[PDB]
Amino acid sequence: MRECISIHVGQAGVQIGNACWELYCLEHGIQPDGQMDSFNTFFSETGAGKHVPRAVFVDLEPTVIDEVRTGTYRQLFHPEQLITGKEDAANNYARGHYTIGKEIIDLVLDRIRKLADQCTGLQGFLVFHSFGGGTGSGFTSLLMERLSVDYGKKSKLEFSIYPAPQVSTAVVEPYNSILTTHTTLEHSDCAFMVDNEAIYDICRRNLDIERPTYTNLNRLIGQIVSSITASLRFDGALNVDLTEFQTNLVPYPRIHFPLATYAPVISAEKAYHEQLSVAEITNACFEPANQMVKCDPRHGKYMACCLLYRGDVVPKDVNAAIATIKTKRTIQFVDWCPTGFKVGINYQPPTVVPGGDLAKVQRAVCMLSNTTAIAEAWARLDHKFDLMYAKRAFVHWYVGEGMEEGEFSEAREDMAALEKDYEEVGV
Amino acid sequence: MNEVKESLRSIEQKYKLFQQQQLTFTAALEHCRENAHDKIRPISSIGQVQSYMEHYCNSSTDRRVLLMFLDICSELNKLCQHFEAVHSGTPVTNNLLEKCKTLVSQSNDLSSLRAKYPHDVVNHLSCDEARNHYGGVVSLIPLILDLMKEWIAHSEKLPR
Amino acid sequence: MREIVHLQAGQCGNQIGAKFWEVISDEHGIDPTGTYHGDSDLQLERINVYYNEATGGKYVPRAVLVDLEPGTMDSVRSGPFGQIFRPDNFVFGQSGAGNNWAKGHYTEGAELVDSVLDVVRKEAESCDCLQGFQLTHSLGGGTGSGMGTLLISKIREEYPDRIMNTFSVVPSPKVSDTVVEPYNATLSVHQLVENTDETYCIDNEALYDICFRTLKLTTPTYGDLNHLVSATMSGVTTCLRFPGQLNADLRKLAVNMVPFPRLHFFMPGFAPLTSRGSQQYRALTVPELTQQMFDAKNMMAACDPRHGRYLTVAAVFRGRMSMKEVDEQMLNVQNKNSSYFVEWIPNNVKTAVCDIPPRGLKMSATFIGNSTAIQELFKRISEQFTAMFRRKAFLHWYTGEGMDEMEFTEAESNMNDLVSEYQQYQD
Amino acid sequence: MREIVHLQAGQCGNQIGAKFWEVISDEHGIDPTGTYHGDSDLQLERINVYYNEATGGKYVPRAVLVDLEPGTMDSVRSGPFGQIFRPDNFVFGQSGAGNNWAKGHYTEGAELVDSVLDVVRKEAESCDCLQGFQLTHSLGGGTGSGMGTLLISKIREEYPDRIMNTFSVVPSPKVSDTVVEPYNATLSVHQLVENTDETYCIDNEALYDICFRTLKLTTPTYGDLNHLVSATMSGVTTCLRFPGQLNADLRKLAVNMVPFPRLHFFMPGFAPLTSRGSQQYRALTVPELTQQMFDAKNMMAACDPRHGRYLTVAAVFRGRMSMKEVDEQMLNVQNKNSSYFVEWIPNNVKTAVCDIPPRGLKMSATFIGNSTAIQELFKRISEQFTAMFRRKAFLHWYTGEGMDEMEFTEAESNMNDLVSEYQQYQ
Ligand SMILES: Nc1nc2c(ncn2[C@@H]2O[C@H](COP(=O)(O)OP(=O)(O)OP(=O)(O)O)[C@@H](O)[C@H]2O)c(=O)[nH]1
Ligand SMILES: Nc1nc2c(ncn2[C@@H]2O[C@H](COP(=O)(O)OP(=O)(O)O)[C@@H](O)[C@H]2O)c(=O)[nH]1
Ligand SMILES: Nc1nc2c(ncn2[C@@H]2O[C@H](COP(=O)(O)OP(=O)(O)O)[C@@H](O)[C@H]2O)c(=O)[nH]1
Ligand SMILES: [Mg+2]
Repeated sequence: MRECISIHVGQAGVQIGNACWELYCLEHGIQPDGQMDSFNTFFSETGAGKHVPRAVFVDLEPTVIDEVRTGTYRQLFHPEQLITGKEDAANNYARGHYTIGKEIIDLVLDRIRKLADQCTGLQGFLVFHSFGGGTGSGFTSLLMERLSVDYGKKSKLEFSIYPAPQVSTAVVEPYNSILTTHTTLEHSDCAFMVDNEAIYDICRRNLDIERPTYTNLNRLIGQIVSSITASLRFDGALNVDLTEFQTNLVPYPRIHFPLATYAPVISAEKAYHEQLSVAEITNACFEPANQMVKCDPRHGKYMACCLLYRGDVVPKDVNAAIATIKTKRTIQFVDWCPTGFKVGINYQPPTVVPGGDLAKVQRAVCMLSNTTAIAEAWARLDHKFDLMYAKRAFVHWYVGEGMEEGEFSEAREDMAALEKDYEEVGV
Repeated sequence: MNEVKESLRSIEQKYKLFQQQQLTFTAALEHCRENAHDKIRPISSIGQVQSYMEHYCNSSTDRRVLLMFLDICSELNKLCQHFEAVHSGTPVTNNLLEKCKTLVSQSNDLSSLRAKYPHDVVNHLSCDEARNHYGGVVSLIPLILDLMKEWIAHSEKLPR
Repeated sequence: MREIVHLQAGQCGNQIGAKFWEVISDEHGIDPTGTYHGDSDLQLERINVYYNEATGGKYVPRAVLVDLEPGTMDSVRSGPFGQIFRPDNFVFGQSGAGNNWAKGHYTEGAELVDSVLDVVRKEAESCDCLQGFQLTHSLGGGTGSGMGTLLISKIREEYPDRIMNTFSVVPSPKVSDTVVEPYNATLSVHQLVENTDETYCIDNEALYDICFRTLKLTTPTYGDLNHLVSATMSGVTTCLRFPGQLNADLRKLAVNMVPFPRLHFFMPGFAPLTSRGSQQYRALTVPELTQQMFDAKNMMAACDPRHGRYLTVAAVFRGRMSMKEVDEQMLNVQNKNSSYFVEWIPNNVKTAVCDIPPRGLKMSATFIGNSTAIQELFKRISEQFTAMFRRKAFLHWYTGEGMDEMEFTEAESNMNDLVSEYQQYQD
Repeated sequence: MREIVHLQAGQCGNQIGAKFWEVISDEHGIDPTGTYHGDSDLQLERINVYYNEATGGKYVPRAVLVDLEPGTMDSVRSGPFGQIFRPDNFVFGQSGAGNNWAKGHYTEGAELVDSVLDVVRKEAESCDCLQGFQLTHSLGGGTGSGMGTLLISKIREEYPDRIMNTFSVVPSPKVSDTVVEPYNATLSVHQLVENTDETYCIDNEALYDICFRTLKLTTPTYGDLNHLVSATMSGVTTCLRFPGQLNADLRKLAVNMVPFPRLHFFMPGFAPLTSRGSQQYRALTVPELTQQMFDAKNMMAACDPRHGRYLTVAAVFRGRMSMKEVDEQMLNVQNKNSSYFVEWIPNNVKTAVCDIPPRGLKMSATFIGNSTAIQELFKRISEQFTAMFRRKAFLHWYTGEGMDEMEFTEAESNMNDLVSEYQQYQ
C-alpha cells in the first residue's frame, strides 16, 4: 500500500538521481532492462513483468535528459517520464517561474496525474532540486506550489542543494537562494539540504581520494537519501514512517530545515583494519568532523534528532550507546526537550556498487537533526544578500522578466523574520 | 601468434569505433529496413546486410558506417584463415574453429546470439528493437571477440 | 536542438571565420567538403547547433558573409576551407566602406542590407529553438564597424528577446594600423553599448605579445593569429553544444557577467600556452593552470590586473580533470587575490567544466572576465578622440555625406558616459 | 581489564618503538599480516592490555607515535612489523625542528598535538579502565626532549591520577652525539622531576659495552641495541600481563620503588645474556643469576655503583623456579653486602616471580633500580650546563625564537634542588 512519486528538476538534482536510482535497482536486484512486495513502493510492474520506476526527470534543457537517454539505464524508464523543455532558466528564478516556467508545468502535472492514479493510497512525494541555478530553483518553486494546492495533506519531502558559503559556482545565486526560501516557507514540509563544500571537504580527510568526480558526490549523497526511504521499502526490528519523522524533525511547521549526516564514512582498507562495532558507528555521528553541512554543531543546538540504523545492530547497545551521548558535555541540546531523539533500526546494510569507491561495512546509520547552527551560517548568507542591494546591482535583468522592485524588500523582511524566528527559538 | 594478434588489436580498435558508432549503425539499419519495406523478419544474414547496404542505403554517413561494419566482418573472415594455420589443436579446438566459421558465415543466423557480460550493447539498444529486429547484428562482434580471446587462451594453455 | 546564427562582416572576421569554422569542423570530424568521417555519435547529437542537414547526408553551414568589397568573399570562397559554404551565404556589394563609417552605413550599406536581411529570415526561420545570433566584426575596418552596427540595429528591433553575441577586435595602443580608429570605434561604440547583449574585446597587440613571450613561434603569420582567437571562442561555445559535468549555456554567461546594462565588454584568455619544445617539461596539472589564468602575461588586452578591477570571472575548463582539486584551487586564488577581485560581489567566479577536451590536448581552460581597465583601453581612445575633434580632422569624409555635427558631440559624451560609469562604481 | 597506551617521540624513538612491538608481537604469536597462529591460550587472555580487538581475530596496537621527520616514519610505514600499526595511530608532521627543544614545543607544538589528543581520546574511550601511559623520549635529541615534555604536561593536566611510565635515554661520556645535548638534557629534566611517574635512565654507552664485551657480536648494528632496550621494557611489563608465582602489578611497583614524590629516576638492567662463545658453558640456575644480578657487566647505565649505594632494587625473575630458591639467594646477599646498599631501608629487595618465560629462551631476569651513584652523572650534567652559560654560547637560537634567558636559569634553580636532595640523604 505504501508508495511514492520521485521528481528530479535541475542539473544538480537530476544528476544525483542517476546514481540515486542506481542503488535502488541494485538493492532490489532488478536489472537495468527492468526484468528479473518490497519493490512495489517505487517500481511499476508492466504486464510482461517489466519494472518502471515512478520517477520523473524534468529539466528545461536537453543537455542532461539526453545523458539519461544515452546512459546505462536507458531500458529502465518509461518513454514519457522524461519531459524536456525548450530553454533552461539559466540562473533566473522569475524567468523559470513566470516566462519559461509556465510552458511545461502543465506537462509535468499531466505525468503527476498518471503516477497519482496508479496509487490508490499514497504516502509522499520526493522532489530533488538545487538552490543554485535557475531551473532547479525557479521551476521547483511553483511545482511545489501547485502540488500544494492540488493535493491536501500528503507528505512533502525536499532534497535541496544548499549553497556552500565559500565556494559558489553561480554568481546570482543569492537572488535565487532567497527567492526560493520564500516560497518553501509556507507550503514545504520537509527540506533536507546538502551543501557542496563539506561534501568536497569530508570525502578528502576520510575517503582520502585525490581525484574524485560528482559521481562520488552522488553516491555519498545517495546512501543519505536511501537510508531515509529504506524504512518504507523493507521490514526491520524497528521501522519508521515518512510522516513520523515529519512529526519528529519538524517541531514547528514554520521551521522545516533539518540537516543531514551519515556514518560510517571510511575507506576500504580502514574498514578492513578498524573494527566495525555499534559503539564506533554512533560516536562518529556526534563528532564534529563528519558534519556534512558547513555550520558549527558547537554553535547550534540539536532541537529534534532522527536516527535510522542499517546493517547488523542490537537494540541493547542502542539503549546503551545513547546513554553515552546524553551524558556528554560538548554536544549540547536544547533545554526544553531532553527527549529529542527518534531512533530506528533496519537490518539491511548498504551495498557497494560496481565502480564505487566506498567500503562494505557491517552496520550503518544516518544522523538527522534540526538545529539553529544554520542561522549563524545564514547570517553570512544574509550579508551576501544585503550587499547585492546596497548598490542595486543585477536588478535590471529581472525587471523586464516579470517581478517587482518591492519584492526584494518583502523578501528582505522574510529573511529578517526567518532569522528572528530562529532567534526566538534559542531563548 | 603475434602476427595474427596485431590484426586482432586492429580489429579491437575497429570494434571500439563501431561500438562508439552503434547509434549511427542502428539508425542506418532502421533506414535500410524502412527503405526495403520488409520489417516482418529480423536481420539475420551478413549477405542480407550487404544487399541492404548496396541498394537500400540512404545517407553518406550511413553508407560509411555500413562499409566499416562490412570491412570489419571481412577482416575477421580474413584473419580466421591465419588463425586456422597457427596450431593443429584438439577436438574442442576444432569445434571452436567450426563455431568461428559459423559465426563468420553469412548464411548462418545471428538473432539467437547475445552480448556478453562485459559488453553493454544490450544495455544500450532498445528493448523491442534488439529483442526482435536487430539485436544480433550489434551483438555478433563482441561474442566473436570473446571466442577469439578464449581460443587464444586455449592455445596458450595448450603445449606445442 | 539549440541553434544560433552567425553573421559575418568585414575582412577581419573573414580571416577568423575560415579558421573559426575550421576548429568546429575539426572538433566534429568534418572533411573540407562538409561530409562526416568521425569516431563517436556524441557530437552528432548537437552537431545541428551551427549546421543544417542536407539531402544525401550532408551538413551545411550556418554562417552568412557580407561585404561591400567582393575581394575577401571570393578568397574565402577559394580558401583552404572554401568549398564548404552554401553559395547564397555570400553577399557582395560594389563600393567598399573604405575604412569610413559613413560610407558603409547610409549611401552604400542600405542597398546591400535589404537583400542581406532577406537572408536573415531564410536562416532564422529554419531553426526551431533559435536562441539568438552572433556577429564577428572589427572596430578598425569600415565595413565591419559601420555596416555591422546597422545590422545590430535592424536585427534587435525585429527579434527583440534573443541573445546577441559579438566578438569584436578592438583598437590597440601601439599597433594602431588605421588613421581613423577613434572615428571608426566611437561611431560604433555609440551603438554597441546601446544595442548589444554580449560583446567580446580582442586586442591585436596582446595577440602579438602572446605568440612571442610564451609560444616563441618563429613566424607568427595571420594563420597563427587567427588560431588562438578561434580557439578562445571555440571554448566559449562548447558548453552550449557539448555536455560536461557542469554546464552553462550562452545566456548563463550573459546573465551573471553583466551586473549593469551598459557594462558588457568582456576580456578573454586561453590557458595552455605550452611551447613546441617544452611539452615534456610541463607537468600537465591544474595547479599549474590557475597561476596561468591569472598571471601578468596571459591576458588578451592591454589591461594589467594591477591597473584593473575584476568584477566577474568565468573559467571554462575543458578536458578530463578532477572536480575537487579545481574547486578548491578556485577557492584558493580568490582568497590570495584579496585586492584583485572586487569586494562587493563575494564568490565572484564561475567554474565551468566540459568533459570533452579539444583535440590533441588533455585539459584546457579559458579565462573570461570583465574588468574596469577596459576603460583604460577605452581612455586611450578617449584621450585621442577628444583632442582630435578640437583640431577639426577628417570631417569631409563624414560630414560631406550628410550627418549633422551635433551627434558627433553626443558620441564623445556617450563614450564619456561609459567611462564615467566604470569610474563611479569602481568605489 | 586494564588498558595501556604507548606514546612515542623522536626519530630515535621510532627504532626503539618499532623493535618493541616487533619483540612483543612475537611473544604472543602474531604475524605482520595480522593473523594469530599459536598454541598458548594465556596470551589471548591478557592480550587486551596492549592491543585492540579487530574483526576476524586481528588485533591492533595502542601505539601513538609523534615525530617531525616523515622519512623515518616512512621507514616505519615500510617496516616489516609496522604493517600492524593503525593508520591514524601514526601522528606525523611535515615540518621539522632542527634538533632544538623550542621548535618542537612552541612553534610546531601549537598544531601537531591537537591531532595527537584526538587520537588519544579515540583510543581512550574504547577501553575499560586505562592503567596509564608509556612514552619513549630522550634527553639528547631536540624533538624527543621537546614534545615529550608537552606530551607529558597536557596528559597529566588531562588525567589526574594514573601512571606515567617512561623510558628516556641519558647523556654519556663517550657516545656524545650532540653539541646542544647538555642544553637539551638539563631543561628536559625540569619537566621530568615535577611531572613524571616513572622514567628509566638507559645509557647508550653500556648498550655498546654489553654488545662488545659481554655479548661479543662481530657487527652489532642498532637492531641488536634495540633488542636489549625492548626486552628491558617487557620485563617491567610482563607481570601486568602474565600470571606468576609472585605477581607485582605496575601500580604497586610504582608505589614501592618511588619512595619520594621527586627522586624517581630509575636505572634498568636485564641480563639473560649469553655470548656466542658461551652457549653451553653456562650453568643456567637461580644462583648464577644472583652473581650476575649485581655484576657491573649487566646494568644499562655507564656508572660505577661502588661510589654509592642502591636505594631500591627489584629483581623480577621470570621463568620456572622455586620461591625458596629465589629469596634465599637474595636473602644471603642482603646480609652479606651490608655496605653496597642503603642502611635506612632494611630488606632492600622486594621481588616478583613470573612463570612464563620469553620466547626463544628458557629463563630470564630483570632489574629495576634507584641508586645513590647517580649523583656524579647528574653532577657532570649540571657542571657543563653552568659552564655553557658563562660563555653564553649557542643560546641565541632559543633566545631568538621569543624565549627568555631565565628559563635556562630557572632549570638550574630546579636541577640544583634535584642534586642537593640526593646530597641530603648521602
Ligand atoms: N551536490 C552537487 N551539486 C551540484 C552538482 N552539479 C551542480 N551542482 C550545483 O548546482 C548549482 C547550479 O544549479 P544547476 O545544477 O545548474 O541547476 P538549475 O537550477 O537547473 O540550473 P540549470 O541546469 O542551468 O538550468 C551549482 O551552484 C552547484 O553547486 C553536483 O553534481 N552535485
Ligand atoms: N588580429 C587580426 N586583426 C585583423 C585581421 N584582419 C583585420 N584585422 C584588423 O582590422 C583592421 C582592418 O579591418 P578590415 O578587415 O579591413 O575590415 P573592413 O575594412 O570593414 O572590411 C586592421 O587594422 C587590422 O588590424 C586578422 O585576421 N587578425
Ligand atoms: N636506544 C636507542 N637510542 C638511539 C637509537 N638511535 C639513536 N639513539 C640515541 O638518540 C640520540 C639522538 O636522538 P635524536 O634522533 O636526535 O632525537 P630526535 O631529534 O627527537 O629524533 C643519540 O644520542 C643516540 O644515542 C636507537 O636506535 N636506539
Ligand atoms: Mg541544473
